[PDB]
Amino acid sequence: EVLKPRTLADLIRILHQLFAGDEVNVEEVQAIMEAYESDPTEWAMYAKFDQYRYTRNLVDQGNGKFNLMILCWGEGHGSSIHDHTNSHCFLKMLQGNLKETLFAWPDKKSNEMVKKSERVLRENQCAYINDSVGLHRVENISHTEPAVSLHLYSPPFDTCHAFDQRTGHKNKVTMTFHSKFGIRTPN
Ligand SMILES: [Fe+2]
Repeated sequence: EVLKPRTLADLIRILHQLFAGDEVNVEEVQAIMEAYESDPTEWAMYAKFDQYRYTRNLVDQGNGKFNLMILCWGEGHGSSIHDHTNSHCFLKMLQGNLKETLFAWPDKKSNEMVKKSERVLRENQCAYINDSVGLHRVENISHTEPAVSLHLYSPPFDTCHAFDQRTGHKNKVTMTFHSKFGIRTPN
């Protein structure tokens, strides 16, 4: 009985409704994002890759309630271990596959970080994370094919922390957009 968006535009319209209010039903959003069948014809205009690192490509600003963006992972590209700055964070596969590794939070002592979970996200699957769930690292499983994912963050945020797996020490990172609405940013 999940409402099924027929197009990426349908999905955006539904998301505007689900985030209009004060309450957000996480499992409802997750099921609707998963029900959208990834269609490259609809999102190729956002799929702008870089040789060396993954790119973040803004799709929609959600009337200030959320940011919807597409992340393009080249061959072998991966993220650092990071948090999500107290926001809801949804990630849905559009092409290829990402491995998500969940980590525990470090405390004050210096120590190797501890893995809590490890999985590969399947075709069209939508995962969810927030800071109470843990930290995570995401990476393209493939060294021969790209991965593309659709990310929804609410509230939007443009800073996070990256964590050193060897010690748990963290550094603030400013996140930037490679493109917005299909247009390359100055960089
Ligand atoms: Fe993340």
